[PDB]
Amino acid sequence: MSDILQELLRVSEKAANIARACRQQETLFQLFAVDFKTLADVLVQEVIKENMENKFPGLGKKIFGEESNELTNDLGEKIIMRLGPTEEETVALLSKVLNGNKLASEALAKVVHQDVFFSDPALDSVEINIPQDILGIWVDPIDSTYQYIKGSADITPNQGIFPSGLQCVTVLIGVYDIQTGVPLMGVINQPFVSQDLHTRRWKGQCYWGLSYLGTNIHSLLPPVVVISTSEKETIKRIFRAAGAGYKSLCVILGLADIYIFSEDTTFKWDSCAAHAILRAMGGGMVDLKECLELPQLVYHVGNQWANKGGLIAYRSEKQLETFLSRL
Ligand SMILES: [Gd]
Ligand SMILES: [Gd]
Repeated sequence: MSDILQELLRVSEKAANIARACRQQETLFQLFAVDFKTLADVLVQEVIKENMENKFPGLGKKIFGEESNELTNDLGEKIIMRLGPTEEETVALLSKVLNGNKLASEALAKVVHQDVFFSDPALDSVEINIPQDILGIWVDPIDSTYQYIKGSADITPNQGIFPSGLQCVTVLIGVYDIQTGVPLMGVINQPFVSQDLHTRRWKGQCYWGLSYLGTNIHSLLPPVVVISTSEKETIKRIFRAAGAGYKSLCVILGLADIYIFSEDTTFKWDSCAAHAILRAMGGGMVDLKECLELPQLVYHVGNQWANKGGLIAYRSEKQLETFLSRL
């Protein structure tokens, strides 16, 4: 699935562009009423969906996610979010959703139909074929939507870990084995990593991993117990950090050793992408409630798509045994 994965990188960056554009364009920034958040989510999910189907006929039906492909507008009209094929079509659709705001509709249409040529050269070497018929996809188009809307660009991290801020927003695309539920491939895109104070432009960062029939490869990691838990976490060196996607990334990058979440309020789309990448490094994700009585989370079967019993995410099974002993 190296060709699929390479394509997943491109679209994730296209999704990062949309996400950045909605906070940077004058018109888009200012946005039972007009619910821009839902719009931005649905649109990004649909961009990923339409692009993949385009490149790999048949995959479109296999792409599942957090959002629906439908929206209710200001008049109570239900709009099926189908973009294209031309940019003109996309403007008509978005102005149905936005009451007739032509400036905001055009601005969004531009970024949506914008060509992206993002390619990791290390992945161009790799040639792995995975049968298309065994793949499912879980998308979280913009994770940590609270942090995305608040838009704090100014936060200092505690020991490399951002407690909140635009850094906590991730685009999450995960690929799993339909028959076995096991995650196979993952892409995480942080659209908001570094901001230049003088130009105000954001640079982002992309992470990938693949774990297929014993072949394990991942993106090059920048260098530089620790436990990250959510803002709302109430279970008895610990850091608060917003974002389900982002806390997972902390474990991937080695900024935290353990990410524990005790509630039932994360879902398959929150964890799939990161679980695949953790798998490719020798880690994974276990059901928290089960350990308190090493069984990995699965992605094919419904309970409905909540990770019931919570989770522990780990990079090292050694660290996991260490932590599970303490507790
Ligand atoms: Gd959402
Ligand atoms: Gd989410």
